[PDB]
Amino acid sequence: MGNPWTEYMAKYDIEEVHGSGIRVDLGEDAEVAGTQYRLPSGKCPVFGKGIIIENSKTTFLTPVATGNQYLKDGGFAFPPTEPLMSPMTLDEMRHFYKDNKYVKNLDELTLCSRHAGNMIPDNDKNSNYKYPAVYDDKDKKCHILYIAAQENNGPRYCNSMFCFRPAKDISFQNYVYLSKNVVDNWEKVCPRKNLQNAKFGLWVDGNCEDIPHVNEFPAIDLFECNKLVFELSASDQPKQDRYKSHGKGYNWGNYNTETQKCEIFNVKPTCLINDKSYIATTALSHPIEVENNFPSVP
Amino acid sequence: VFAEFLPLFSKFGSRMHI
Amino acid sequence: EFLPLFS
Repeated sequence: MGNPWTEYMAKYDIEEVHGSGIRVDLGEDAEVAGTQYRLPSGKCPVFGKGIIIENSKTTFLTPVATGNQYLKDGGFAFPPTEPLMSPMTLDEMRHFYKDNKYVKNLDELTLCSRHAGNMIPDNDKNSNYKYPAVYDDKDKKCHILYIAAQENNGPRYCNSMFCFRPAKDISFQNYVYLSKNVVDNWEKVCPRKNLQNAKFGLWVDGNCEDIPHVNEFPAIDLFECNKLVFELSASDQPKQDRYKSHGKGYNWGNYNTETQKCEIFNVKPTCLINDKSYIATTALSHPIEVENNFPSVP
Repeated sequence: VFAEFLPLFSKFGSRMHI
Repeated sequence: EFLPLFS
């Protein structure tokens, strides 16, 4: 028979809806004054993602250090400008874009992405380079990230360039990592909340079958399972169309709350199985928020 | 040619006015 | 170092 889950499961086809790396998103190239740079290009927001700077006095949302201290000290965020472009609260962005009907009423995540995307590096009128952003969903503030790099942790170097890695840390729970490509309609086409009493499956001959091969990792709670899925997810950087994942990777997990097992897999799921012991998560999903009821499929 | 890190620039533009 | 914005 025909699959009734099609429309519902569309947001879980990560390769199609996001289409780039999750752990490290560097799915496009852009130019600044003749030089090419790799930059984020995922279409979905990444809930709970931040950057851990190894052996640092501050967090990544601290502005970049200046002059020769750039990339040694400070954080990743845009330095103070005249007028101040970053950080910008939700209210300040809506006021700043008040003359633009296409931007002023965008949802907060899309607005933060468009605001970051308005900054031209070096005022190079030919540049297509668009800074990513971090939205703090608790304080309702948009932080433009000056640094688009997400991982620098080779055993080699890790006074000199700082070492860092992407992560879903408990302190990043209200942060949302945004590429320049974050879609207007993310709420309808992208994952956010984890699915309580649901297990991802594969639709075969009129029935939702279990994922036939999973990679089992132990996890004390849902947050730790989401951290694990994130760590193993699509990455546009080899861990420490060149290295472009295009959204391919271990982006899905079925968390068994009873056996404390995070069952990680790398193919798109095509249906849901109602199972009281499970929570269905993705690398993109919020690390804590759950959708309380199993969906009613017509 | 590609570079790993973007230089810290002194000035910036705005696309906001289309 | 303070950065200005231009149109």
